[PDB]
Amino acid sequence: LNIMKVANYINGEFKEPSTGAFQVKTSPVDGSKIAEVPRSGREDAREAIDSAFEALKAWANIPAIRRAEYLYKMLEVFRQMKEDFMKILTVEGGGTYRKVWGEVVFTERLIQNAAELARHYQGRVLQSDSESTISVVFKRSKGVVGVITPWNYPLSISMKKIAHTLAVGNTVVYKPASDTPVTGWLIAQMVAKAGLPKGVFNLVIGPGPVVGEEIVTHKRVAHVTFTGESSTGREIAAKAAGTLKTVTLELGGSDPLIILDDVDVDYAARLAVFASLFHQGQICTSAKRIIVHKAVADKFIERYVHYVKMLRIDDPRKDEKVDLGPLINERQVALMKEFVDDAVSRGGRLLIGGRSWGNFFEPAIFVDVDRNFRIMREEVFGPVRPIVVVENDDQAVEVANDTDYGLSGAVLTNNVNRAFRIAEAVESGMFHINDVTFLEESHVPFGGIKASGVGREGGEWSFHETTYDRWVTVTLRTRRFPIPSAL
Amino acid sequence: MKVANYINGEFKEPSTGAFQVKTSPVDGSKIAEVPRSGREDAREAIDSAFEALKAWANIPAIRRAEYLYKMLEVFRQMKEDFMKILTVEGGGTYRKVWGEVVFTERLIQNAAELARHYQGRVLQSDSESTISVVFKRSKGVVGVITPWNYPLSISMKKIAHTLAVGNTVVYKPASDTPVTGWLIAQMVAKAGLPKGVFNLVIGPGPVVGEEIVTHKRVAHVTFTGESSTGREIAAKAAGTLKTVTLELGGSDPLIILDDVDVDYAARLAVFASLFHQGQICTSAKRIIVHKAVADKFIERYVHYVKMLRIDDPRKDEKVDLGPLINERQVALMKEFVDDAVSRGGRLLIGGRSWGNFFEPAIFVDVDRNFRIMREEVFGPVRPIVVVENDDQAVEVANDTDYGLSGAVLTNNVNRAFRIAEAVESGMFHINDVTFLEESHVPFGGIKASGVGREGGEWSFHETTYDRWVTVTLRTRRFPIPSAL
Amino acid sequence: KVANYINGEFKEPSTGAFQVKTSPVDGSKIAEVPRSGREDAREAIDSAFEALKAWANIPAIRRAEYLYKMLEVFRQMKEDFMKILTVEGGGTYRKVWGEVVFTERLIQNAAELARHYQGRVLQSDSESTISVVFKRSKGVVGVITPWNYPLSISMKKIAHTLAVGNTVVYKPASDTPVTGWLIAQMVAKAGLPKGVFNLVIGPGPVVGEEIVTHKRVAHVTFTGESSTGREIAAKAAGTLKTVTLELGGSDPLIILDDVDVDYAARLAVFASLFHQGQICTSAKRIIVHKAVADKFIERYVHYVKMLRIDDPRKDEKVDLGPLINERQVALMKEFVDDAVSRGGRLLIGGRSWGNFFEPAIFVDVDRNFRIMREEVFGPVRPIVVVENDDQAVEVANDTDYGLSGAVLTNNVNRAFRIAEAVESGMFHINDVTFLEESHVPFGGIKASGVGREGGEWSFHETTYDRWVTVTLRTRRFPIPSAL
Amino acid sequence: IDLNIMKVANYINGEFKEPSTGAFQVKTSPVDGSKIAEVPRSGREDAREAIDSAFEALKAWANIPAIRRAEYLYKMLEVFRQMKEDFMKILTVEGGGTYRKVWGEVVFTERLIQNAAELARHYQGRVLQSDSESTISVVFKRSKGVVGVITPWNYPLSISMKKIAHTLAVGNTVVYKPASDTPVTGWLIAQMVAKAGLPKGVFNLVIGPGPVVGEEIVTHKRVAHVTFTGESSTGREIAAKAAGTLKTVTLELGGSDPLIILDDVDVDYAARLAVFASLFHQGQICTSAKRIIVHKAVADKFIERYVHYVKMLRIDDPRKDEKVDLGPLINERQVALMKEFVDDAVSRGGRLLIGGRSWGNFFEPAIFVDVDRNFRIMREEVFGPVRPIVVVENDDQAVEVANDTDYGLSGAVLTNNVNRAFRIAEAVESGMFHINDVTFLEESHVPFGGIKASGVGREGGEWSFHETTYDRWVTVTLRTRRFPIPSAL
Repeated sequence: LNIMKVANYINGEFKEPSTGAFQVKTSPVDGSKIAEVPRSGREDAREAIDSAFEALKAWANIPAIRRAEYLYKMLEVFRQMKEDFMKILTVEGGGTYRKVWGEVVFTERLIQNAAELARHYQGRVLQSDSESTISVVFKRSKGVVGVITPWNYPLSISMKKIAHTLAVGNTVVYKPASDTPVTGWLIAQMVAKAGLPKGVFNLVIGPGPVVGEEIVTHKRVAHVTFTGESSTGREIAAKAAGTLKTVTLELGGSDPLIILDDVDVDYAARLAVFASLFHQGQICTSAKRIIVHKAVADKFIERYVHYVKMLRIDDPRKDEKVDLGPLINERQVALMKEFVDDAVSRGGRLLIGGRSWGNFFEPAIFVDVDRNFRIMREEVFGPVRPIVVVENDDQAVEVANDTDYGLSGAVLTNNVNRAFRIAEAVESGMFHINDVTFLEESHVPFGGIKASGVGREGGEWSFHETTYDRWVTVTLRTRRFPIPSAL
Repeated sequence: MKVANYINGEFKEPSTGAFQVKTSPVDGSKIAEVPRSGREDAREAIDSAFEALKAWANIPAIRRAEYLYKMLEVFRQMKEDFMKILTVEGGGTYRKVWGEVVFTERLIQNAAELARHYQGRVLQSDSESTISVVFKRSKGVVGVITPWNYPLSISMKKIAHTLAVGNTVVYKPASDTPVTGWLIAQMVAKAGLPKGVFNLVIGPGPVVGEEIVTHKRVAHVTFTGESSTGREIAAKAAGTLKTVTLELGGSDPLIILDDVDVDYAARLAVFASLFHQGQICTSAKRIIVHKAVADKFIERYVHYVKMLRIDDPRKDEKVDLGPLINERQVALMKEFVDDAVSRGGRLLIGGRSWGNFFEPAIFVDVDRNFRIMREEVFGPVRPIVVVENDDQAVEVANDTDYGLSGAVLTNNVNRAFRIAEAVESGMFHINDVTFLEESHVPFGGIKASGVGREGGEWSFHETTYDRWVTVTLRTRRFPIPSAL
Repeated sequence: KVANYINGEFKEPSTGAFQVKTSPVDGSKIAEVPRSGREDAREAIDSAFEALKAWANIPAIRRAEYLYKMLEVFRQMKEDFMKILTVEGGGTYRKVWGEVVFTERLIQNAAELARHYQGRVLQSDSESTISVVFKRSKGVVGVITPWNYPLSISMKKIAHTLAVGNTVVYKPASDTPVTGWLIAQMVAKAGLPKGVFNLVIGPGPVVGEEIVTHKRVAHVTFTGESSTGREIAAKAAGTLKTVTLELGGSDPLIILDDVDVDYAARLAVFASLFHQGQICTSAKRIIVHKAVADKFIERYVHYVKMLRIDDPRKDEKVDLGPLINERQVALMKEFVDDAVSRGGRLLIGGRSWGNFFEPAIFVDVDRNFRIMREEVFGPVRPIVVVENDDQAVEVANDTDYGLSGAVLTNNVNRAFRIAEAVESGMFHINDVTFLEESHVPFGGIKASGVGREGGEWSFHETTYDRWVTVTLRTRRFPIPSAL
Repeated sequence: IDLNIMKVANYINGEFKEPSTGAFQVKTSPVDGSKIAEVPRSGREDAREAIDSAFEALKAWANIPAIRRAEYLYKMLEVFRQMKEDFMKILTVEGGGTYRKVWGEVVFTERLIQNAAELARHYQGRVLQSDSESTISVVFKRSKGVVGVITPWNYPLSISMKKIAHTLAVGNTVVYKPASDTPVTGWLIAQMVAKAGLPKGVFNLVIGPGPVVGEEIVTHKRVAHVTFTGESSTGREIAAKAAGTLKTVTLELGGSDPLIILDDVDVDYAARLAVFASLFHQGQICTSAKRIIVHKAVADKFIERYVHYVKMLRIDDPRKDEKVDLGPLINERQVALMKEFVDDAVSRGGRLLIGGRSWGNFFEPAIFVDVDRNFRIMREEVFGPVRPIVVVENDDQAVEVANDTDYGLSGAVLTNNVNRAFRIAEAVESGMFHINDVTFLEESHVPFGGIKASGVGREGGEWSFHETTYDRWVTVTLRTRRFPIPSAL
């Protein structure tokens, strides 16, 4: 960064936006300058899309093993760049050492996963109901894929989409979140060093409503995979319809963490603190609504607050043991203030926390909450967390399902019957028994239901999203036809 | 004859009592009075499906299979009734509606056969002491919106497979084929499916359809119809983040190379391009012949076209072609003929029309600017284009916004596979018709022809979702608070 | 008077030899049945072989149709099958009802799946190459079955094997020939092409051995004793035919201290003693946590005492019929004799008269008891007390067998840890050891056999994969190098 | 490396060591009989020690996450890439392979190891629909246990590594006994595994006689599965011996593959393809084109071109340079057998078009026409460079000759006609089949294997996993119910 300018990566070349316009990226930690970055426009997006389109047929037609080879090369370059990624995830994104280390380790597994699976994505040989007929189904890549990503886990979320989409023979136009441009540029550095053919991967840094919208509305883009807010997702889905492009949407969550009366209460509290407050609660599968059985509610709350008190908030560059960094910007702090203020004025009891300074915001924990609190009705993408007390499992489920979202969820209990009945009844795309709500592996179907979006990503589920089935037959006998009937 | 909605286990009038009269495309005679439903009727059906959903989804698959096998039994008793309505309401010939009914029987059976066998996955976990599996869950209430050309088989493919995996259904048939829809509801009623699991609402697309597409308790919409309609449904669906399956028609190429049995190729081409008056999404709509056999192919093709018998499809079992579905279709076919003549096309045969009947109009001296090369021609007007080699055949084949199916006729294994690979379509057939279709294969298109696949387990993929579930068997330490 | 079914014709053995089958209930005559020999077996095999190409080559939908026809016929024949399963096999009403219901589902399951068995389209590592994998039927399949559940076991094998385009030579157990003949009646009425299914009734060492050793038989699927299975496996090697072997079990039922003890006892009694314990997946070794052992044993014996043993023909509520023959009674006495001599405590049972046997329950057993070391295919059951979960698993696995198994507990961690640790082909949490569905992989590990049967798993056993490629470009070859 | 810093030893429980008895044999080159190395002559004790070492390593290897095992295999891949030249040198001098043959085997071996690593994490079970209420029903995949791996001498590296890598990937442990004519290749494999640091006992190498070490592996009660490639007779004996403990087997037993050539081909190309397919590695390939079947309309021109290219083949010391076409057969016993085949064909009236001479272990390709079905070279697997050409009148005839064999491994047809290609493919009785390519096409992840006398099972990628794992049905029942006994209740 001290020797290179941040730039777009289009058709194998690093370069400025056509207008030359730029923005200054600052750190959420202390407001210091990180870099000037492109402020691209529609012409830049169009150039990337055309580059991706022109590269597509050669990239889709080579054998899978050759695409796997490029991905293994990418993996090798990533391993060399780990420290650079960690550094930027911390200073640009505000992530602690432990968070960004976790993100980089997972990203390494994601890239490897995509490389591993490329050669093995199979179609099907079918039984034909007709005689003398061969009937099979091939897998084909969709084409040019737009990749639009958020700021909270910008590396791992970007690379899950990019690596798997590339593995099955799509080409890519990537637009990172405006708050995390340097992470996207480092990804382009990685891809360039790995030597992928020009145009196969393109980076365009610029405003969502401009560059993103051009990607979503362009006729040469076949598919858009998007992670962000539910409202943005709805807009993208609607704009995508104009050219009938398919979409993958992961739109956040208000995941329930349900704690029953038979748990190890102290472990439950330790687990709950991690699940609800890691990365300052800025995780789509954060445990955003904690739901506790009344028989252990008092000890659980005391214990949860006890460990929350221990959380160390600081400049995440200071050392490896900082627990929480800042939120990404001042808008998030203002929003978390609204959440706290709304809860207090509604009669909610603030057990602990509530202070903020600059972009830093302390955990703010509430009890005595009801369903009309904003922190029960909206995704709270920050460290404000309600605890709800319930009398039985039926109530646990009612509260857990009383949300527009449906991403993940978890139950803690040692009873196999209660665990399975609750897992079945909770309306979520993912569910975890005796673990955190944000469990994620590189090759499992990650995604939600209801307002949390559509589709699944991870391993072959990513492949399902960015390929199509192609039924092909061969008929080995001639036959007579019904018209003209006179014959 | 009076026809009604079927909502929550009950046949009933629309809540406004409004009705309208349906006439035969064959002679204009009255057929039935059918509902003109409104949004309130749609909402009632939707609420009934929603209320029925939990009970229907949570019984074992084998029970839903049992209901589908019942439906199969009832359908078998209603075959002749379905055939008559498909002919008098839809204009189909005996041979056509017989085929549709036989295929429909297979579709219902296929859905029943597969219900118990739709599997999730057990995964390898990257973590110790973790069980990691993926369940299949039904999406919920599914809207089913269908066209008029093959109103029975298209409807039942969607309805039977959607029900099989534990979805409930709100069904709105095309306005030109309401009685077929009503008969479907009769069959379901007699199979005794629980109230609200299946609902029929007959009404205008822009009113009843739009309510289905925009309602927040509908989880998915599967649609077959025009690409323009599909695009608008997709846009409306976005508001509540419901998913869609869209089959939006085609302009399929039929490619004929120089090594064929030319007479056979002509016979095959006539059937593929003009069955059901070409009113088929996978009709062979653009015929592409190699120069070396073109003259002989064209002569033979027109020869067999000339032999086609056009008549009242009620008359006997050997009528080849019936009428088009309405006068709007006839007017559109005239636009296509008008455009082709004005651009220098040579009208080898056909073009005569009377009432809703139309004699297949065949053109040569065609180029890429003709409307019949640029648009889906959902009727009996067909271009034959001559190409000099396989590269050109492929160039012409792909020079379309559509991408549903396609076919190549040749005995050469290399040319067959190379062409199949290069043609941009969701489906492709070597040495057969463009409209090949089986009950359990992935049917659907690319480009403007739509999104998703239907048929057997592919239908299940469309109307279920994956649900990752884990069990962790060991406790561990967490990274925050670090002071711990 | 029953007969063979060979190449579409019901006929008597070549020799005309026959023998008289009697009821295990009272020794009365049931029927005269064939005593077939080698040449009868060879005739059946040749018929199946000649029918094979035409049967394998029709579209799957045609075979499904025949199976749906067989389902129709079976539905009409339910009462006949139930009658014969009771009087020939000694089964109670409730047992043979269960068997007939499951058999209906088995036939249906095979018909449902016939059209849907898929191969794979692969990615090629080479340019211009199409690479796919087809499924092909193995060919003529020998089916050799036991006497305990002669209908459902036979029909699971027969229906699924037919579905994917194999032809069948079927030799039922000598103690249950009439059931096999009724199966042949059903297939004849369903009108399957001649030679596609064949029945030969005769002695295992004669008819069975010819099936197992014949050139034109491609596969044998066998259910019976481990010793017989080992013999069949050895004989099969001569012609390189594949086998499926289901060889019984000594399944553990593990009961932990957090259960509903009364419910566990009720479950245990059903699991361990239904059909007089003559089930491959019977709960044959009951393993109970010390904290609930006293109460469990008390309630278990209480329910055992309530079992009504009688002529199974009398009415629909007889709990237990007789064992299949005198040999079984004699073996059960050997098991009782050994347990007593080693210090076992006989809590109840042991009485026997004719082929009837009152369930003998032992405590104070150790690992050297024959009823802990061998499959006890009858109503003699040990209960073992353990101090903790590690010991429960140790005892559960201390067996040559590995078919099924079960744990009763409400603790999710304990249930899963034990499920993982027990060495068996199948396992069930909070249910009986002998759970079985038509479409699940049924089979064991260790001495319990090889392969899996049920739905598509049956299809895997009696088909093979066939890799086919098409190469669409020419290339240069490395020899001769000078070229 | 140097054949004379070579000692060759067993590899058991993480250590390289001598056989229990100290017994050894001398491995000589087929090229000139030169000494390559003293190698172990192990006995049953060494086999038992290896088996006990694998058994004791099993639980910890099977229980770690698949990703751990994949990591070990990726490490093996890294080490293999460093040893490529060493493997090529030993395949040539020990096995008689030409440069081009051993380069191909080493390239394929690299892909095989990588393939096994790639697939480890992705072998899935199934979640099922239960017919019962309140029941969860799933199927897990579990490794079989200790796996015996017994291999041949013709492609000793790639065949061994296909078996070893995939078997290790899904959590089995391995006892490996290489062919006695290719021990140094097996030792280099153990060196690779050792340098990759796999846990002790997970992989073991025992070098010794098949009827001693091999039979102990096949009969031992703690061995769960044997995967074997060799002669059909050996295979039959192994299958019989394995029955004693009910262990399962994978058997790839050779072939007599048909190469069918129709009248519409490019005849010159068909001849070039046929030469490569029928004679590469001196025809010592299980999927060699061993019976050439040609349509009478192109038979004369095909035979002339085929014999022309055969005559062009350069036979020489494979160590000489990179463009040698054919090396020696593996030993003098193979030359003697090929001589029997030639003599039997001459004596029966066969027309010897070219070749049939031999010197040392080098055998000159012998091509016959005017044969019939009673010729040994039509009735037996001819694992060497003696090849019959049969002329047929039509496709029905082509298929009848192609199927007139006890074997059924692979097959190929050359034609540009799609109907003839597909009809012939469907009709030929083989486990594998290739339209317009060589009979011995092989990829790392496809199901390789035969039918009839050619064996049982499939190896390659997920198909190797199917062979060395079992399905395990597990249920959870979430409701109590009433039971039918005691009925009084």
